[PDB]
This record gives sequence, structure tokens and C-alpha cells, in this order.
Amino acid sequence: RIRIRLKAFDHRLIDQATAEIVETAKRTGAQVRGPIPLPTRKERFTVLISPHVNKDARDQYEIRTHLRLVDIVEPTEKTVDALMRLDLAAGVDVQISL
Amino acid sequence: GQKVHPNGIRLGIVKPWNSTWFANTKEFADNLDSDFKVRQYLTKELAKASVSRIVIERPAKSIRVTIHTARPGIVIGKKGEDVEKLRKVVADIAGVPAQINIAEVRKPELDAKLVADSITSQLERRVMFRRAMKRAVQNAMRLGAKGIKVEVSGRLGGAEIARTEWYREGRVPLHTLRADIDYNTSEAHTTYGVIGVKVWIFKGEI
Amino acid sequence: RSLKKGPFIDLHLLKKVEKAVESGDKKPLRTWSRRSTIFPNMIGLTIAVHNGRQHVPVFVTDEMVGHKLGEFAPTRTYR
Amino acid sequence: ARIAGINIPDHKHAVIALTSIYGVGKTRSKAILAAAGIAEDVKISELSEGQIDTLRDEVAKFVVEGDLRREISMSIKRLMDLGCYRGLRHRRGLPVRGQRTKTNARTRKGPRKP
Amino acid sequence: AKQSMKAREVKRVALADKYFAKRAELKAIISDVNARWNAVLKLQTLPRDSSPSRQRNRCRQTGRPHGFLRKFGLSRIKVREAAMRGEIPGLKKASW
Amino acid sequence: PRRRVIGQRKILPDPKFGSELLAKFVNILMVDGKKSTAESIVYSALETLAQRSGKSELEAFEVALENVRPTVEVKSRRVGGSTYQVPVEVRPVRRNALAMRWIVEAARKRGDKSMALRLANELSDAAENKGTAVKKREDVHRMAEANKAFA
Amino acid sequence: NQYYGTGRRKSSAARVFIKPGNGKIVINQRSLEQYFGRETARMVVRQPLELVDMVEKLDLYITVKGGGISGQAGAIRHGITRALMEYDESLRSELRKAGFVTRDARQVERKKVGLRKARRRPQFSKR
RNA sequence: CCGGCCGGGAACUCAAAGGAGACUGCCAGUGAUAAACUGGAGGAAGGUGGGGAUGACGUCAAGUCAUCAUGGCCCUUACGACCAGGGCUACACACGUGCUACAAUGGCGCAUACAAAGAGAAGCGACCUCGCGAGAGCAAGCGGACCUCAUAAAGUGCGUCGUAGUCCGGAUUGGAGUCUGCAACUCGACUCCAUGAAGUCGGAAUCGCUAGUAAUCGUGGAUCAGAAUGCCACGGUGAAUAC
Ligand SMILES: [Mg+2]
Ligand SMILES: [Mg+2]
Ligand SMILES: [Mg+2]
Ligand SMILES: [Mg+2]
Ligand SMILES: [Mg+2]
Ligand SMILES: [Mg+2]
Ligand SMILES: [Mg+2]
Ligand SMILES: [Mg+2]
Ligand SMILES: [Mg+2]
Ligand SMILES: [Mg+2]
Ligand SMILES: [Mg+2]
Repeated sequence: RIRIRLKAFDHRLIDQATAEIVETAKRTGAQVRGPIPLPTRKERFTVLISPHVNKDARDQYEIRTHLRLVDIVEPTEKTVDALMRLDLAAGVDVQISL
Repeated sequence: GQKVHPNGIRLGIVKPWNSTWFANTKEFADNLDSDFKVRQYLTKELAKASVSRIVIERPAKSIRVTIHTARPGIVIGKKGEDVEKLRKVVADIAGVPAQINIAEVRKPELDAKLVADSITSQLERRVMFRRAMKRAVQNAMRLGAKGIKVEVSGRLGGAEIARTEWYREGRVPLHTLRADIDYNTSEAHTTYGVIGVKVWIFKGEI
Repeated sequence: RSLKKGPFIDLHLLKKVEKAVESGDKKPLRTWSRRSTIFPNMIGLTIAVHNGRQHVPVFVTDEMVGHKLGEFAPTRTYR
Repeated sequence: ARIAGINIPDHKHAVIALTSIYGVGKTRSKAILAAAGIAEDVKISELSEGQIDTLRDEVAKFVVEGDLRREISMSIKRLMDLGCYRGLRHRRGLPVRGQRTKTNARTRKGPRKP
Repeated sequence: AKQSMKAREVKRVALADKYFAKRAELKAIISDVNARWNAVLKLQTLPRDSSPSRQRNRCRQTGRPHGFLRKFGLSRIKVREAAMRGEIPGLKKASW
Repeated sequence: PRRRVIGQRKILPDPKFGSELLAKFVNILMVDGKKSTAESIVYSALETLAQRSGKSELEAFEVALENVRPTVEVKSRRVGGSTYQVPVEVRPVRRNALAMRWIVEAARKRGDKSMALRLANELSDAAENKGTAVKKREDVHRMAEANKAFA
Repeated sequence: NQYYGTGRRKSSAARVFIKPGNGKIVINQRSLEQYFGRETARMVVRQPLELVDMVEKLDLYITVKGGGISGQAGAIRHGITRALMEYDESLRSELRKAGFVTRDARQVERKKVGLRKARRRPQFSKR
């Protein structure tokens, strides 16, 4: 009925508002198709390192972007107030709809 | 040149990040500029307020901004006073609403950046560069600090021809990733030119 | 050779072409418009084509048509 | 086995022997044996007189050979006459399309010397 | 990187949308099979910087038109300067 | 090879005979990394050999190989001024690596149509030592012996 | 029950299900041939049935993806020995000495800024 | 509807978190009963398992005042600033780095099998339809393990070419076109049709690489309206040799 996408660059954290959310579901209402991992779109930016000349220097950075699914099948008005008003983790992107 | 920046090589572990928000490409850009626009402005204001760090998080249509300082009261002003007129301009820059925390800095002698700036502002004050490094390194070992080093660069005192000079008292494993190292920069804008400061401070491990 | 959907030509040159069609030619005719495609209605005229340093006289004809004004105004002096 | 051009080709598959004409390259030849009712890979053995001259017309359709040559010079001359960039280019022995001449213009500039 | 070169780029984006995207889509359909009256294209006398592709793309902090990166909006030189102060969320020296 | 003396990765003895040896052959004749086409060429050059000699397969290559096998070689030795083209005697282990190489190397420089063929014609000619490879050994020989003086 | 082993090689992933029936073999819902029997490695697939006989003693339906001709057939090769699992460890010792047990971990080594391709170095001249 | 497609299935492949695991520790010889090496066991992995990142005090007044910053210097109705057009793309040459070849381990037609890794809203754009084609019109899905970019190529199968400046090789030029963009003359990329140079494997001399490497085959990306033989990534097939 409701599934929540989670994205955030911090791995030791995304699954710790995943757990928090899964927990504030299984304790209230219930169901929840566990929390699903889901491929980590990781960019990469490789840049020239010397301000002038020396194209063999180069720094190589990446930005990992982590996913989490959740999926709650049974939507109890109560389990739908568990997410509401109890949430935080100001650095996870949470998508509620599809 | 050839030493990997000590803070950045640690981010993944044992070292934070002074911006922590999520954005997607599209806005990722405009936020990044917002950030280096609020720190720019702020650092010019709390200039002589001993601010060592300003963290940023945009919590969904919101910007939080902590200001790790070592003179909380001077930042805060007469009960809530200045923090307000900051809030104002900060929300009046980021283009969204601005809350604003003011974390305090104990044992600032231990703070890389505040250290550097100290030496940095002492050079513009016109004091012996030898003496000022020696002070740094001391009050630091003084209050703990398993190590520290501080070098300064060029025109040191004035010389037509430019030098450096470090001062490694204690432990500093810049190869040991676990090692807690608070590293930083500060440039002093003297009348004979510009001297660059770099302080490493070895706090711990694990 | 590109274009496909409307030969190009600047207005402020084209209205220099008609201030001499009706009127009848004058001396040369200065343009910095090496862009424009030469049109049938330019034959017999003498547009001056800027090539960088100054404007080169060029008498149009019945086959300098699908060619840019600037094809007849060498830009790099080589010798 | 002349066809069309002073040229007198054959002794292999037809679709290649046809290209022999100045005026044909693969496509126009495929179109030829196709639009004249012949099989690409057939030699001129088996290919009796009847089939040959049917082709001769099929190629006679285009401006091949001598005329093509004549017509191609015609063009190059036109350019040069108008004193345009691509014309002053043909005249000056260097390459027309835009290629660099700071180095490697050789095939149009001609084997080097001084 | 030379004020006046920035100030151009600002004017370039200003105009880039004052007109184009809007006014210059009296041009979008205008040049497609609605055929014809050629006064349709002729119109292009609109400033010049009015076109988007007339915008370079500058290290939002410094100016450098070279070594830009869209994600960040900066030149690799500032990208790394921020990179090593945290500054860029999620961005660390990667390996694999 | 300065300090860490080493061994040998042992390849997978031939997918159509069960032979370490020939699988060195194919690798050796293999090019641009096309094992597929590579064995295709020895199996069908061994197929023209095969019947044309009649003497089986395995053991027919083994003779032509036995021919262009080299017993001694001239090893450089640049000492003060002098080259010193020292003859010396070679291991069995490579003695057929070479031989296989000089064969593969020869047939590549032949004037026939197909590499299968060229290869075959080389195996054949060598069997009755009169080929380019045999010609090689009869110079690695002529070139030892002429500096045989040394020892 | 379906007795089985995974097995993979170089980005390939083949799963192998044994069942005592015949000597018929199906990879990706395909004849052994119809996939690559008649190709470079048609014979390695059988291999894990050397000292462990069959001819038509036990059946294997298997699927594999990722990598290529040799890589996939490598995985399979693993998964058969890995499924010979079930039938004891009194066979998984000459599966050792044969080597089919081992996971060949050779991967493709990345392209490293400053070289052409992992090890290939851009040619240099002193002047 | 023989499409994992609908129920279902939680097994397996994978997915991203967390753990375990390899330590010369075990046997054995070698070695001063040391360090270590060597070989064997077991094991997915043996002897820093494979790769990355990480570059000490320092050397070259080495590079960067043009990324930015800045001491001094100098111009200020000009060394600043606006617009146009042109130039950085020139061309007797010389050198460096690369791409494409000289060919049957190949060319070519046809059929056909097997990857990885990434990108995407002012975006990726299916489908359908039009066009020989580049493309064009229309139009669904997808902020994306869903949708699109996207139909890997080597390979394998038949077939043809028969050692030839060739059905090898594609330069150069003619003509006609497509898309981007106010704008493709200078100077964009691509496409159709014709054109078919040099080149038959390269003097002296000289570079790379020790294994999933070299060699070879395709794929993607950053910059970017457009403009990759470069650059940064990605798997496929897959060697030779070290006294
Ligand atoms: Mg050259
Ligand atoms: Mg400036
Ligand atoms: Mg641009
Ligand atoms: Mg590779
Ligand atoms: Mg210097
Ligand atoms: Mg210097
Ligand atoms: Mg200044
Ligand atoms: Mg330039
Ligand atoms: Mg060809
Ligand atoms: Mg070659
Ligand atoms: Mg090495």
C-alpha cells in the first residue's frame, strides 16, 4: 500500500533510519516487506590535480548513493501516524508515494 | 608538492564532513554555492569571534548551520541578539529558512584552525615567527595532544628569499588512517607579503 | 552543405540590396556579413566583404549564388 | 566484352567487373545487375550476348566515364573561375575541405622535398 | 577572473531567458512543416547573447571557463579545495 | 627475473588430442588473442599433413619437430669491450619451444594462400629437413661451431 | 531433492542442479550444444565428470549469466563439481587435485590514470 | 496467449549492510635451536592472495602571478570597457604522441551466440510511420535494479573472393544531402552517390608489458548546443618468456 524510497550518501545511517522506520511500523501496525537494499548508484569525478600542466596527476573522487525500500502492506491509521511526527535524520532523502 | 590533504583522506573514517545534506545534481550545484556564500559571509562577520568551523545541513526546504566557535557569547550577543541578525541574513542568502546552532569550542588550543589563525593573526600583529610557533606547539602538548606540528611559509620576518620551518613536537602519523589528526590552514597578509600556515594536531587513534 | 530549410542572409545587408535594386547601385556596398547566401537579386552589384583588415570589392554573377559572400574575400594573407 | 566505356572488363563475378567502369561503385552496380535481371555473382561465362547489351543501356542511364570525367573537371573549373575559397584552393595545390596544413596535408600537397 | 568577463556572463543568462525559451519559440514551431512566408526566421535580430549556447560556464567561485564540472558548479581546482574540507557531501577520494 | 627465480604456468593439454606440447604450439601460433581460430588452423594444417604423410598425426608432427630441434645456441656475453658470442648448449624444455616457434615463424613467412597450408607445407618440408626452419637450425648450428673455438 | 552448487568465474554466474537421471544437460534452457557445444570450451563442461563417472548416470539443468563464452563455461565447470557436493567429500579430493574445486579469482585489472590500459604505458621519448 | 507472465514461491542468481576467514600457523626439509626461505597439507584464497589509495627529511631559485590569493611594479579618457569581422584552424619544413593500413589468423554477404560498466527532465527518448540514409513527424514510458540511451564486437555457421596494388586499404576530390545552432565561407559533425593517393610490414635508431598482464575486440562517461583517432572508465577472447 505504501512504500518508501530512502536515499542518502551516508551508509552507516541510511539503514539506521531504515531500521528506525521499519521499527516504527512493526511495533505499531505491522506487515512491512522488510527493508530492501537496492543498487547503489555511485558517481565518480576524476579531476586534474595540478593547477597548471601535469595531466598525469589527477584526483579520483566518488559519491556513493544508497537505497532502501521498506514497503508497508498494511496501512494502519496508527502505523500511518508512526512515520508522521516521528522521523528526522536530516540527510536522508525519503520518498513516500511509489 | 606531495602530501595528501590530511583531513580529506580521513573523511570516510574518524573525520566528519562540514556539509552533510543530500541533493540531486540539479540543486546539488546551487546548494554548493549557497554554502560557500554563507561561510564566506559568516567568517567575515564572526571574524574576531574565534570561529573554528561552520557545519551545514539543509533539512528539507530548510538550512540549519552550526558554528563551532570558541567565543559563544560574542557570537550570540545580548541574549539571543546577534544570532538573530545572523539568522536573518543567512535565510536572506540561502533563499530558504535559517535556524542556527552555536556549538562551543573547549580547549581551543587543541583546535587546528583556531591554532593556525592565532599564529596567522600574530604575524600580522608583527611578532617573531619562531616565538609564535613555539607558543602554539607548547600550549597544545600543554593540554594533552599526543602530537602537533606547525610550519609557516616564506618571507618569514621579511627575508628577500623565502623559507618554511615546521615544529614537530610529539607524535604525528599522517600515514595512519585511524589516527585522529585535526589539520588546517591559515594565511597571514603581512606588509612584505603573504605567509601560509599549516598545523597538524595528533589527538588519538581508533 | 548544411542549412536545408531556408538559405540564410542578414536583414541589414538584404535591405542594403533593395536600397540599390529599386534605387539602382551606388559605389561599392559595405557589409561585415560574410554569413549571408548570395541571392539572384545581387548579381551586377559590388558588395564590399570585410576579411579582417578591410573590405574587399566583389562583383556578383550568375553562379556566385549558393555561395557565402565571404567565399570571395580571403582572410589570411599568405605568400 | 566492352560495355559503355572504352573499358572492356570481365573474368570474375559480374557485380565487381561492373564497378570497373568509371562511374560505378558497389551500389550503382548492385542496382545494375538487379534492375537488369542478373545474379550478382555470375561470371561472363554463361553470360551470353543477350544479357550484356541489356546492361550497356542500364549503365547508359548515368553520366559514367569520359563524360563523368569531363563533368567533374567542369565543376572544379567552375570553382577556380569564380575565384572562391574552394577554387583558390584547387589552384594552390593544397586541400579544399578544411584539413590542416601545418602538417599532414601530403596526399593533396604531394610528396615532400625542400 | 577579470570582472568584466563575469559581468558579460550574467548579462548572457539574463537575456538567455528574457527572450529565448520564450520569445524565441516564435521560431520553434515556426520553422517546421507549417508550409511559405519567410518573415518567419528573418526575425533573428534579437540581442545576440539572447541565445543560451552563448553562455560559457564558469567555476561559479572563481571564473575559470576551463575545467568546469556540472555536478558541483566549480573548477576542479576549487572542487578539490572544497573536497578536502568536507564541503562536498558524500565526496571522498574513492578507490576500486 | 633478478632475484625471484620462478616456475611455469602449465597450460591445458590440447582440446583435441591431450597434449601439453601442442597446446604450447597453438598458443605460439595464436595471435591478437584468438584461441578459437588459432587451433582451427593447426587442426586443419595437421589435417593436410595427416593423410599426406599418412604417418598418423601426433607422431608425424613429432618427426618434423624432431628435425628443426636445436641442440646448442650462441649466447651473448658483453664483457669489457668484447661481445663474446659464446656458443652453449640448450635445455630440452625450450629446444622444442624454439623449434615450434621457428616453424610457426617460418610458415607465416611463406608464399602460399592460407596459414593452415603454409603451416602444413612447413611441417612437411621440415619432416624431410629442407625448410626455412631446418634452415634456421642449420645456421644456429653454423653459428655455433664457428664460435665453437670459444668454450 | 535438487542437489546443487553455484560456481562462478570472472563475472560469470552459473547455478548447477544435479539429479540422478541421465547424461542430458541443459544450460539456459538449451542443449549443451545449442549454447556452446561446438565452441571454444565445449569439452570443459563435461570435465567435472572425469573421475566421477556418468555418461547417463545423473542429470544437470543449469543456468548462467554475465561474462562470456569461456567465463560462463568456467562457472558451470565450478557448479558441477560444487554440486558433486551432495554425493560426499570422498569425491571432493580428486576434484581438488583436478582443480575444478578452486575459484579462479583472476579479474580484469582496472584502467589507471596515466596508462593506456592497466599496465600498457604511453610510449615515451627522451626528446 | 509458452514472455517469469498470474497466483505463488523464499530456495537459488543478484542486490548493500553486518560478520567470518590466511596468522609462516600446520607438517616437512633448509637455516646458528634465530630471522627467513623452500616444499606439502587443508583451503575460495598461501607466504606482504590480486588491485587501488596512501609518496618520509629533502633535491631541481623545477612548474604555476593566467584558477584563485598576494608584496612590489606599471597603464587609467587606456595596459580598462562595448560591438563587428577576422585570428588561435595559416604551411617549404622538422620533431613528439597517437589513429587507420598494407590483407586470407583476412575482406565481404547472410544467419546466429555470450559482457561489464555508466548516463538521463532546458534529459534519455521507445513504439509507430516516413526516408536508400544521416535523419524527420508523431508519440509511450522513465528522476528510473522498472523506462530510454542499446540491436556488444571479437566469436561461431554457411557461403564468396584465390595472393592481385586485389572484392586488401581507405586518403583526396566532385556532386547531393541530414542535425545542431542567430549563425556551419573561413572552421562543425554526420549521410547518399561517384572518386580510390600513399601503402605489399618500414634505415640508423628506439618504446611498452612479468598474467587475466601483453595482444586484440567491442561499451560507456566527463567537458559539451553541436563538435573525441584524445582523456577517464568497462568487460569479452586471451598468450609468449625469465638461465
Ligand atoms: Mg604527423
Ligand atoms: Mg580579478
Ligand atoms: Mg559552449
Ligand atoms: Mg580489457
Ligand atoms: Mg625557480
Ligand atoms: Mg620555484
Ligand atoms: Mg592584489
Ligand atoms: Mg588557442
Ligand atoms: Mg574495402
Ligand atoms: Mg600489422
Ligand atoms: Mg613489474
